[PDB]
Amino acid sequence: VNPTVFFDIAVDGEPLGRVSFELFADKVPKTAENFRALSTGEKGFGYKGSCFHRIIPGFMCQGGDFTRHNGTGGKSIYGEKFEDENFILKHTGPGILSMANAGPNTNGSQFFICTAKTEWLDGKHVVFGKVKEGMNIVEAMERFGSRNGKTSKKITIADCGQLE
Amino acid sequence: SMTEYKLVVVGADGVGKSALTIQLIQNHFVDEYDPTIEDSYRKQVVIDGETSLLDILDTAGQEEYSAMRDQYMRTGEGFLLVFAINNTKSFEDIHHYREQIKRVKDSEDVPMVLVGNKSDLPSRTVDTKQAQDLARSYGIPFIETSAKTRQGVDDAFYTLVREIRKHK
Ligand SMILES: CCn1c(-c2cc(N3CCN(C)CC3)cnc2[C@H](C)OC)c2c3cc(ccc31)-c1csc(n1)C[C@H](NC(=O)[C@H]1C[C@@H]1C)C(=O)N1CCC[C@H](N1)C(=O)OCC(C)(C)C2
Ligand SMILES: Nc1nc2c(ncn2[C@@H]2O[C@H](COP(=O)(O)OP(=O)(O)NP(=O)(O)O)[C@@H](O)[C@H]2O)c(=O)[nH]1
Ligand SMILES: [Mg+2]
Repeated sequence: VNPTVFFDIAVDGEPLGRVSFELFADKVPKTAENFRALSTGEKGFGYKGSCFHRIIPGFMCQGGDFTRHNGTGGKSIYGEKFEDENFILKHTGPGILSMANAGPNTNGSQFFICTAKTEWLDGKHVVFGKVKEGMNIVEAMERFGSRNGKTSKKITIADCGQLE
Repeated sequence: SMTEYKLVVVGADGVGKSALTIQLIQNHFVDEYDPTIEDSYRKQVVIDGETSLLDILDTAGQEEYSAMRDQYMRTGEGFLLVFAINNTKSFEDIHHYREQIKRVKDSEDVPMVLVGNKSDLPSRTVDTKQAQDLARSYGIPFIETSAKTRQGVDDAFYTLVREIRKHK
């Protein structure tokens, strides 16, 4: 039974709304479990309080750097990085949740949510979840982005956790 | 009003394109890796007694998007071809960048400067003579740089401005 997690998103501190995600533990359990644990904060660190640092309309919203808060950091629950678990799942369209990386076997905590199909990322980024509720929140985040991804307001994960 | 020069910094991922540019613009050194999508900067400088406005385009090193370089190569007036002196692959990549610029601009005569960056590191795999010989075969200057120590940073950008001036 795949776990569900939520982000409550804020924009310059004002509430925007909740996005929830199904995590495909049935296909990518190690990668799903990393995102789950980081969403609950149960290791003493995680996504709460961190920003979506890169938003590119037409493509994706990227976030998850809770260690440096500048887009360069993050870490997994397994160590700073972990290997690509599999590439079974594809970037098929809006709402796909997939790991950011800096090349093979460099998954940390950064992730991205597709707002379109991004098939050229297939086989390079591990897909491990999908938006379940609140895709309209992700759509509304897009207008705070730009061509190179710089955001015009601070888009933050004000709260996050696991739904029962 | 001062002349504007459209400079473009190209080269394989991680060679220090951004570190060099941020050193020029902000006078400090980024030790963390923030892979570039695309960034643009402006700085006025004085070169050979003439005040010039530098418009710098700092480009992505991702090979995946090699097909999308054509538009900024068409627009750019001069190119820094950057490799890292401890990364023989990035040196090998230089040829592809130069050939791509020549093709897109349809000219044998495009202002370019070869930049061998990370000169501060002990782990050198590209001999200075190899780089120098390659530059001479291209007919372009070669500048050795460190974004970390600032060695050669101004020289690389200023030499490229000088190359554009000769071309115009
Ligand atoms: C050519 C200009 N460009 C473009 C690009 C590509 C297209 N098309 C390609 C597909 N065809 C079919 C249509 C045209 C059109 N328009 C642009 C942009 C809008 O032109 C300005 C991209 C891109 C990505 C990188 C560099 C330059 C880049 C890059 C630079 S590091 C990277 N990717 C991977 C990135 N690692 C990190 O952050 C590491 C540091 C952390 C730990 C990462 O895991 N993720 C998650 C997946 C998405 C990716 N970031 C990202 O941001 O993708 C941006 C996107 C727009 C999707 C692609
Ligand atoms: N020691 C040393 N490190 C350097 C130097 N130039 C860059 N670096 C380091 O090399 C890494 C990559 O640098 P960066 O400027 O991001 O390279 P890039 O060419 O812009 N990479 P991209 O193509 O992804 O945008 C960073 O850790 C940076 O600190 C240098 O001259 N010396
Ligand atoms: Mg860069």
